[PDB]
Amino acid sequence: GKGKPRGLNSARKLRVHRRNNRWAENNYKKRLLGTAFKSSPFGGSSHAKGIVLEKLIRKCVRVQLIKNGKKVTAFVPNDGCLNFVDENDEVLLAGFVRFKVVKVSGVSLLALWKEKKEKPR
Amino acid sequence: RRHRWHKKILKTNDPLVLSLGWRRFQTLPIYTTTDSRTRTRMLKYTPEHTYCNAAFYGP
Amino acid sequence: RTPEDDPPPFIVAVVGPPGTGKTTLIRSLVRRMTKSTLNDIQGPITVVSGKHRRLTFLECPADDLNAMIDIAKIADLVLLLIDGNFGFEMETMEFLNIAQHHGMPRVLGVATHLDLFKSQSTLRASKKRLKHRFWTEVYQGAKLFYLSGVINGRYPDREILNLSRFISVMKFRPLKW
Amino acid sequence: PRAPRTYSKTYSTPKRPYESSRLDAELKLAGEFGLKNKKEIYRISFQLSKIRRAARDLLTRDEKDPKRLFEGNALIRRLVRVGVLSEDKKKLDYVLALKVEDFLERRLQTQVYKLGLAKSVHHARVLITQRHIAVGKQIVNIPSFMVRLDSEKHIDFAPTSPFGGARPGRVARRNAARKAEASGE
Amino acid sequence: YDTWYELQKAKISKQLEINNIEY
Amino acid sequence: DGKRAINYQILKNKGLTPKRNKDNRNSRVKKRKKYQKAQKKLKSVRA
Amino acid sequence: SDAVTIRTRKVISNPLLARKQFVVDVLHPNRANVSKDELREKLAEVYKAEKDAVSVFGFRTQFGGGKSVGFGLVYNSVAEAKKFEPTYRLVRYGLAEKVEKASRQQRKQKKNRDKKIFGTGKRLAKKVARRNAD
RNA sequence: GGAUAGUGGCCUACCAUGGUUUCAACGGGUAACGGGGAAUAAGGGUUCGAUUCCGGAGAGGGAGCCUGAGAAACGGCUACCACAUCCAAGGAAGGCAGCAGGCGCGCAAAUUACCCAAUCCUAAUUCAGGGAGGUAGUGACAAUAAAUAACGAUACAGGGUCUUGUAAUUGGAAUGAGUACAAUGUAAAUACCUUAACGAGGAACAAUUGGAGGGCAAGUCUGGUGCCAGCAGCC
Ligand SMILES: Nc1nc2c(ncn2[C@@H]2O[C@H](COP(=O)(O)OP(=O)(O)OP(=O)(O)O)[C@@H](O)[C@H]2O)c(=O)[nH]1
Ligand SMILES: [Mg+2]
Repeated sequence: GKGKPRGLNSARKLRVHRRNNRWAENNYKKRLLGTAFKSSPFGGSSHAKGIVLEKLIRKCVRVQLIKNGKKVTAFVPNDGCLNFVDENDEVLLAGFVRFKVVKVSGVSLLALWKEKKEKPR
Repeated sequence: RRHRWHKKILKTNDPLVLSLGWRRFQTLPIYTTTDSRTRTRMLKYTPEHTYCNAAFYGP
Repeated sequence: RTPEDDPPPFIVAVVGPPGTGKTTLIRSLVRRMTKSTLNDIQGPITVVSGKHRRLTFLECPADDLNAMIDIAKIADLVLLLIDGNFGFEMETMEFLNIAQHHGMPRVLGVATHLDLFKSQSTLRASKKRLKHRFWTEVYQGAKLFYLSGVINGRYPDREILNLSRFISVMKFRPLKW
Repeated sequence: PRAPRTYSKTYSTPKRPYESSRLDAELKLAGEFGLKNKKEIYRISFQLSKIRRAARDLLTRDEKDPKRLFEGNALIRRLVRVGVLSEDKKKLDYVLALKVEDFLERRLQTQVYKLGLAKSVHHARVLITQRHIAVGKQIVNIPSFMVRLDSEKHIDFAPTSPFGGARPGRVARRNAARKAEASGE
Repeated sequence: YDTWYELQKAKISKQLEINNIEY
Repeated sequence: DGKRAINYQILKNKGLTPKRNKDNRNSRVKKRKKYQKAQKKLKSVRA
Repeated sequence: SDAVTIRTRKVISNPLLARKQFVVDVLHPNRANVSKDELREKLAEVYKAEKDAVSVFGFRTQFGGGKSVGFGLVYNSVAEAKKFEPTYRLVRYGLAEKVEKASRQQRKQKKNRDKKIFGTGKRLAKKVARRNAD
């Protein structure tokens, strides 16, 4: 009836056929080869360290990543905290302009916006 | 900015003993805000929780 | 921009409130690293540790803010000492803010006057509170030393040994300035 | 290098948290029974779901099965002894039709409020929390005690707990001292 | 090399050691 | 004494947090008055 | 502190160590606690016990106060009360003096220092004395 | 036949040409120690399992050996490779994937603590030893229960003669977070349980983290800013 065999002694054909066919699935291949994280902007990471290269539209900045060397745009929440990053600052970025600024100079931006901490220079 | 643990705000044309570089000296800064990137509005006081620009004479 | 042949001695500045006992701390450190008790300490004093290291200790004038700011600008290692029974004071906070703004050196906390506590519960709770306030001001997980007594004009040998051991293996950061 | 001690989670955060019907239903539950937060409702729902799963698994089994008889009799006896099931409702079809309000009614807060001497569920909560309740002769201060059916008549004040006599508390002593040293002379 | 930070640190180190060896 | 003691503002370190009510500390009282406003509304509409 | 009630349950006679083992529970409705020396004195006057041969060692006060349950035991002819008891409980009752030693680090370091010599070491002592003296 | 504690191509001399495989031999990869188990499911499956128990292997990498019933042992020995300590320059000594602890980035994370009291192990052995193990200390791993208030009187707003809210209004009760004689606890302690005394009106004994048209909840709320060859012209 259907394409698949239906014998009692035909488990080998079904198992071999499934093993052959699972390779044509994108998730299976990218999870067995370990290359599924190159489509992400960060690579395999969840946060990326970067250098504050220029102050850009008005809220965002232009930050060069330290790992691969390419330069992206970064979102700085609470627009006044735009002035905390100055030049060549060491920042830690998370995805949101698809990026955002989380940890500037080791400390977090929420500890500076609420004046909990101060930036080590 | 006014430091978050300093009780009172600063005032324009008042002495401030500031350390910069290797030097430590007393100046008479003037605190200005911007008129939305058009001119330099002269501020008579220091804002409580935001940043203001300041011009002062020194090395 | 540091020399490889003969590096200069690292500067260890001790900073705290006036009556909290920094002279006893530098005295005990010098005695443990030289087996020679020295009295009437004034100015920077140079000691040699290991086969390559040298440390020049300097005591901060507690009341003045001027030389205090200069010390925070200059020092590479800062032993910041806090009275355990009293708590944090304004001089500690001011020095921490000056050091943070001018380029943060390696800060190492030490707490004294811990024999004045009459109960272990208060002592443990106060140690936890001071450690967490230090972890707020300095990086989290930073370890600080607890000093018991001054029984012979100097601190117990084990804590001084751990102070000497930690600063005999530590490395420093290239500051921009 | 020792034996692991067993532990389990007692609650479960719902997948559909802030839908309006369950939201104001649990608001009514926490308001009428004086619950502190929503973890009480989730914990009672977790217990009810465990009991429902046990009752369903037992009801799929055949009649006069010794497994079904033993575990059903044990579960029904336990819920009768707690006070949830009525004395004329000893069937599995009736424990599949239970509700969380039966378990919320049985707790010590309501069971001291419903017997008087508390006048509100929150005064009862404060009275329990402030170390006053004597179940049997043992001091209880836990508001989720789930009073047993046989122990429902022994709830009273402590030999401690100055509402049952025995040397009134600290602020009464403060008031007596103030009225003696200032109003007295 | 492998990382941009590593190659910039290597550049700083190699100009430092050329300066040292001409010293 | 001459020892400059610590300040409450710089010790607990809660800066720029919004000022919340006394009733936000305890969830029981907040849910009490929430249910009380709800039953007041129910009594007002079911007359 | 009106009165204390002392009840000894689960009494098992143990002629293996020549004693009697029981779980004491005390009703002390007001005072604070058991006062284990006072409780030991009254438990001594209970049977016929000659107080130094009585040992009560486990105690826990029930939540809410008033009731305290512990485990204790009574010997006879106090000689084997000294023979069969642990040392720390003998010291706790005043029947022995706490011996003073060094800490474990000092003892282990002394053992490792004495591990490095062969014989009494008087020969090495005389040898190093004549070597470093002249 | 040798060797083995012993079987055996384990090895040796001789003689045959055999042995495995499309039911996948063989080679390669594995960020592959295996199992008990863990999670998600209604079931089938899918994924994880270095890690409290059982088995195996290793003690920086090869190789060999002594002793002994038992080791190819590394807190035993010998040599080679790579690191690396001491000095008088001839020589000696080394192995934290044991417990602490340090380095490995200039961006960071438990105590170089106490004790054999418990559980057991070892010996010539009731007695000594045990960083095995236990105790306490330490970043909210995970998990359980639970404080931060309860009852009133007065004036307005109500539902409208009995039921509630608001208040820089007020009255007395109750209590633990802490402090602390004592006692318990414990090898000695800390802590818990108990408790003489102190300890609450701004309960200052001062709860947080987010979000608001939606989705699967809660704004047809307010002010300010950049620009306009749009109307008026400095509102
Ligand atoms: N109880 C107690 N006393 C201490 C401790 N440390 C230091 N002291 C005492 O505090 C006193 C004051 O410290 P000083 O020796 O004068 O050192 P200092 O901090 O430089 O003070 P000044 O010399 O006046 O600037 C000493 O004499 C010590 O006896 C401690 O840890 N516990
Ligand atoms: Mg001094």
